[PDB]
Amino acid sequence: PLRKLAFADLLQATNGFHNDSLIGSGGFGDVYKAILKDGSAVAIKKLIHVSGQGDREFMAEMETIGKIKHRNLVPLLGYCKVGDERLLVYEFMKYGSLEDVLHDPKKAGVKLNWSTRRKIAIGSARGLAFLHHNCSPHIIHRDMKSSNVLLDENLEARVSDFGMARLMSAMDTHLSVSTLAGTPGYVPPEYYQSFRCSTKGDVYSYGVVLLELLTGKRPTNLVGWVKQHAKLRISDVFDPELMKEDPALEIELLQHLKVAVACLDDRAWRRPTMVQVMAMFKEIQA
Ligand SMILES: Nc1ncnc2c1ncn2[C@@H]1O[C@H](COP(=O)(O)OP(=O)(O)OP(=O)(O)O)[C@@H](O)[C@H]1O
Repeated sequence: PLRKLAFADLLQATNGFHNDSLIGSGGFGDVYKAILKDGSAVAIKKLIHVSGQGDREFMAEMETIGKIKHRNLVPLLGYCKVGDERLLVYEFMKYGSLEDVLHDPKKAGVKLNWSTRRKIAIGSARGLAFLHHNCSPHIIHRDMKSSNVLLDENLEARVSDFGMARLMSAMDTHLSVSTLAGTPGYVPPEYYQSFRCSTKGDVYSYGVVLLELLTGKRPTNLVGWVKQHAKLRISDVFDPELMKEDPALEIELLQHLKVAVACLDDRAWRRPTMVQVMAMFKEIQA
């Protein structure tokens, strides 16, 4: 069960929030790696801007990822809400974010061959499909991107960062919101025109991620550049390290590219659902 963690425990597990335990900061707050007094390896997120943008994000995760468990979603282990302080505690994912691995620090890190990236794309997709289909009310993530796909010890994908997620009734096609949420290079185009979000928006953003697995490049655009070279020579867009592995899987890559293109359609009604995406990934291996 989700644990209510005392603020002092988190203070001491991070050595008084010392810089040496900091592994990320900006916008939302801070993220620290720590070992809890019971031995648990965890990531502890310290939210800033409480009683406003910070407290809304806190409740967003509590009402979504804090209420569900799934093999392809980051497990939220605990929380701490003491006055002005807002903290959330997650199981520590060994290999960090997909963005860090994909754009390796000093060109060094874990090498991801196609078999592993394909596993990452299927796991990521199953995570979102659970949010869109199996959860009632459905969950719209609203900020899917490669920094929000974490990789555990087995290089399995686990979707993270529900600070902007929202609940939508199953008897609704969209959710009208107050603000525009998302990251440059991942926003669905219809989010710029309407204060509305949907599972088809998550599908768009998932498409960008699958493109990062296929091309190896950052979204900042990348979506349009692939769409332009898709009508020319689609052999000049995939990650060069994937073609070194085997040029015989270029046919398999193109089929995954078609899945990505369908997710990235400017029309939300034409995008697949994540359940269709999963089924499509399965037909490629059959
Ligand atoms: N459970 C976890 N296990 C291991 N590392 C984590 C975990 N959660 C977060 N991190 C690391 O902390 C950093 C911040 O994570 P978070 O998702 O809160 O930032 P973000 O909003 O995605 O940042 P940005 O999108 O600006 O890169 C990430 O780079 C990630 O690698």
